[PDB]
Amino acid sequence: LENMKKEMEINDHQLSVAELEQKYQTSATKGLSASLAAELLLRDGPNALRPPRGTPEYVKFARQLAGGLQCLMWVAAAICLIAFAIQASEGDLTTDDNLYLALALIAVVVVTGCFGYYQEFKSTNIIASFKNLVPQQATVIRDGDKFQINADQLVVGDLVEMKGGDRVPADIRILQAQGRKVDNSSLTGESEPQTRSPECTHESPLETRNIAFFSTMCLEGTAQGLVVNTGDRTIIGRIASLASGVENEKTPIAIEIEHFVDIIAGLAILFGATFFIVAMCIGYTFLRAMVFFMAIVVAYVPEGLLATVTVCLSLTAKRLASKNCVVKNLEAVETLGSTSVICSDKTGTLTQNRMTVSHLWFDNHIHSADTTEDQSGQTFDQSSETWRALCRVLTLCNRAAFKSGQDAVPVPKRIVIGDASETALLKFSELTLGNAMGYRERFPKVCEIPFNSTNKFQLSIHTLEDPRDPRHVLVMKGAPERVLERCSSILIKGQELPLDEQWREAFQTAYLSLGGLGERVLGFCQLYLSEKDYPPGYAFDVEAMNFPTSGLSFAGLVSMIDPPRATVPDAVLKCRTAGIRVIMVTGDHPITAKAIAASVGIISEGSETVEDIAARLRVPVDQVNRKDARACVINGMQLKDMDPSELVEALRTHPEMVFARTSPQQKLVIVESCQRLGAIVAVTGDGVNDSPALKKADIGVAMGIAGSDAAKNAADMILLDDNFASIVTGVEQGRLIFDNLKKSIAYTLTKNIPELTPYLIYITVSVPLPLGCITILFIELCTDIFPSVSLAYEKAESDIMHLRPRNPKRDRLVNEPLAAYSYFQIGAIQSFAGFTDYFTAMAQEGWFPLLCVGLRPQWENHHLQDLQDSYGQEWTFGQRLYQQYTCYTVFFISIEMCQIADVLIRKTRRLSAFQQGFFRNRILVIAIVFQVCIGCFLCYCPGMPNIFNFMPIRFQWWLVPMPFGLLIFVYDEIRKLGVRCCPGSWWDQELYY
Amino acid sequence: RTLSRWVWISLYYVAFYVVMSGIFALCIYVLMRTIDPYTPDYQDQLKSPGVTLRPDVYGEKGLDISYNVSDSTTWAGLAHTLHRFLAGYSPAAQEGSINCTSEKYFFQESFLAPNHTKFSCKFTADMLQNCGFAEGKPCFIIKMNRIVKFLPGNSTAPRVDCAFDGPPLQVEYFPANGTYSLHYFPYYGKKAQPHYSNPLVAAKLLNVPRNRDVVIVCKILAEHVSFDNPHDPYEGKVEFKLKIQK
Repeated sequence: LENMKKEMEINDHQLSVAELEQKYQTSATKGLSASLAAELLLRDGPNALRPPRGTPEYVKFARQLAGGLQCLMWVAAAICLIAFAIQASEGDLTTDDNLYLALALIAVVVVTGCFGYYQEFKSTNIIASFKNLVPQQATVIRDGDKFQINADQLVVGDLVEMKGGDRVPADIRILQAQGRKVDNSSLTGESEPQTRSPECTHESPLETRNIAFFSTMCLEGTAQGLVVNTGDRTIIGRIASLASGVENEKTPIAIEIEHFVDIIAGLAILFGATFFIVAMCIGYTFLRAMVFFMAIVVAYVPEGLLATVTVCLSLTAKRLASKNCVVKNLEAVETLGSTSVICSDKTGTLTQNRMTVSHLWFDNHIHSADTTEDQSGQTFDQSSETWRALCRVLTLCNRAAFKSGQDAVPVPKRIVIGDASETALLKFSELTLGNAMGYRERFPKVCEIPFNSTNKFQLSIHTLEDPRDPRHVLVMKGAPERVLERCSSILIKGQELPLDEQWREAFQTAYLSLGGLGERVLGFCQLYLSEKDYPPGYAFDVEAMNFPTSGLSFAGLVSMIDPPRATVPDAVLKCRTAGIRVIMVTGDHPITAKAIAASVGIISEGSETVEDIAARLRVPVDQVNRKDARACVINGMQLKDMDPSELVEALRTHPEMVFARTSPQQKLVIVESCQRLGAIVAVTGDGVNDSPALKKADIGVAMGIAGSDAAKNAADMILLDDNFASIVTGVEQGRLIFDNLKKSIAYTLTKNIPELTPYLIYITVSVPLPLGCITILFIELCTDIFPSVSLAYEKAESDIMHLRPRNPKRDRLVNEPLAAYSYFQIGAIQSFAGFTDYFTAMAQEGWFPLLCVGLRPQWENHHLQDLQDSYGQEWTFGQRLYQQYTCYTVFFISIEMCQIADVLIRKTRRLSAFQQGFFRNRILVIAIVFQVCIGCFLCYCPGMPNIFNFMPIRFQWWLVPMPFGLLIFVYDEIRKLGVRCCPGSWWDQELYY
Repeated sequence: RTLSRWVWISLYYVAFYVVMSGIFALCIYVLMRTIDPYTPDYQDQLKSPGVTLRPDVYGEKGLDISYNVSDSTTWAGLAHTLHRFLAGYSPAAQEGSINCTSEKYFFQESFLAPNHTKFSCKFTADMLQNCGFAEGKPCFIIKMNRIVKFLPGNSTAPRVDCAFDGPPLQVEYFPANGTYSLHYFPYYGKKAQPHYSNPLVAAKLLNVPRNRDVVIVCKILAEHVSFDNPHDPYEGKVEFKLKIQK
């Protein structure tokens, strides 16, 4: 089970170097023997990952063929052949109906298979992306000699060496290292380099310095280590298996589809058999009994419906594509519109993932800078002379420079060569001050002391730009405390003054507050060296303190920061209005995580955590009742201790939750916990650390620009633009699709009744068959298709975003209210309209309705050329048939005519056509025109009477169903009027789809 | 599936399907009003008259009557239908109609109720000479489909010639001074003329041959008559395959 993989790992970092060797049977200096390494290779197996097994496409296609409807269609197709077979043997029947109808039905199943197959798509190449990471080989020390070997050859126990630029070949216990830094973004999602040393820093192995992990790479320095784990055994290797291990799952939309299929299938079987027996009692021969059955199957199954759904989904997907939202899986189009909880990564998802300056402390005041990329904020302070002094140090005391050719791009966007801190400062001055280079030009730097590990400060001496006294100015920056020890005076406003305790205290307060913000704080100070003491020639010695470091003047403090994407706060609120719970799950530190949570709106104003209550009350945390706190921030270290039941409690107990410093597996655990509740969950993320969570999520959405390749492979949907707003659109789109799908389904189903009823009457009444099997296919396959699809275009009747997410258990795509309206009410009206035209055609021809009962035996008899009508005229076999076929054609047209009203009514569930406007939908109107055009073409075009048995209809014939079509429009309009008038229940509960 | 609410369902449909049968019937009964109780609104379809025969067709009969002269039981099926039709033209049945001769069309007036039952021409089975019935070499009877206010013909009578070229057979016709006599038309319709009798034309195939299927088609000619057979083989003609397999 994957369950093992869900848990946190255990390691050997605690052991001493020597002890580690004992377990491994290895040598710290010499390394393993060639023989020993080989022996372990056979024992343990290769240092490689082995992907799981998959399925073929052929099987995938065939599986669809067994989609209920397909099953019924199959029985019909075979039953056609069966009747044909009986026929061929017994009496030579020249006809080819059955045989042909059998052919047609089989084709319908196959084509339908393609549609479902298309919908069912799963494009997944997760393992492939991981394979892309793999390097080649690794250097090991064996027999006291270092040599490069195939990485797979690596085994636990050997001595491995890595240097900057190499990927860690396997999990390693660091024995020795020199200036080694590593990028553990694979585990954390954070790219900042982490030092690696032999010393054991922390109890958690994920945190400790002495371990280096596979799937990460060495940024700089060199290190040697002993391999603890290989292949699948590695920490990431397990994550790989887990990601591979987790099932794709089934989309909710898919579940809904199967649900109605069972309903429709059930009714189909019931009526099918129910009438089969009823016929036998009647004395119908098996030869006939089967033919009726085939008709029943065709009438009951909506042949066109599954395809319509696929088309509607595809159309919705196309609109989203225009949005820069690409949908890999057609079903995913809905999912979103069914999400109840969103688990979101912070960095690169919610946030821009771009560092930047925060605020500054000068003139005994805290000022806040504009963090936003577009710089949507306001200015903190231009005027104070103190600012200029601070600005100069930030510019001068800085090594960083912009890459050339950047001029086109905005200042915060451009790439800079230097550390993050210096780049932030550079960008800060360049923005407010103008070109930094100019400042560096005006004040030439004669001498400088670069930031030292020991010194903890950086110092520079420049020639004052002022022509009056182009003398030497000294500037330095470093740890705030250290700079403070160095200063005698403070530049308050323009003038300096002695550093009294009061100002010093203010410094501490400012320093503590900024730090509380989770911001990195730096101190800045300068000193105007005395001119007499330093001549213009005066040489300065960098190595030896040639000039005074103390009694300097403290200018001010500067702190740093990052930010949410512009759309994010709004999007979060919209999700919340929708009733979706938003949870933050991030690798990042808690102070930062909580701050952003407030910024984005994950934590609403006034909501408190247990810790914040304790602070405000100034009472112990133990004393606070946890129930009192709606909001919670949980650190990963704590999470590790907790059982899932405990996790469940946290989820139930808090509305606003932040999971910080989580590992990738813990993200998965959080997702599973939410799902355990029975909630549909969406995950949003950009990093590799998101991969397991993304896979597990009912729907995973990855950021396109920012996103790593792995995250994108893990996800169901990609936001190409990184537009978070798209999530809100996505949720609305799924809901709209469900709402529109219901309309389209009801529309399609309603026509089933007029198809069913003629067959029933045929048996009970013994009248000539009102409508044929072929004719049914003309409706479901031909006429109804465009109109049914057009419903996908419908706009929302109400504020969809306002409502809560659908209860997948309770609210279904097809429910009893839909059947009652489609089958019971409207379809019934359509059936009569069909019959009426049937009676009119026959009566006009000479067969009055009275005469028709019990006529079919004579009517069908091929032998009887002389059937007598009401008039007393005699008709041949073929002649009467023409009339009969004409009846089929008019009945067919009557369905089309009745469908016109149905299309209009299906347009809105609640609202009136007047309100919605039965009009804005261009596609819908096109559907009406094309459907009529097709029907006319089918009746009028020459040759169609041969193949389809459609006959030309008189102008008057078109009119027959008109009164029925109108009644439907009025009836539905009155019904809906009632629903809106009284939200109470009766009409609503029963009929409201 | 509800409870103590089903009464809200049953009662619903009771007077909704009620309302709908009520409307459906509502529209049949209006339609029915606008038709003449003596003549259909459209005659086209029927327009070319069909020709039908007495012998129940096994398949393409009228004489697709394969039987054995040597066997009594073999013919009996065809005889039943034969007797059934002829029984109708009994003299007992005709008392009150009028006697005619072979001649022109007779016009009873318009297709109106103001006159009583339009008097039809009498037809004696006796006119069909020599025709249980033919045990060997059957004597099939032909008939022209009735069509109101239709006058087929020109000259005295509409001919019927049956033909196979085509192996030997001997055609003999028995038709009341002629073929189809014109005095029988036009047909007023069942409402206007109840026990109306249409002219019959007996045909006898004395053919010398035996033991082979002979495709014999009997055709009627007229300006009014047209034929298909690319569809209704009945349209103004017969398709009978006689086989006296003995």
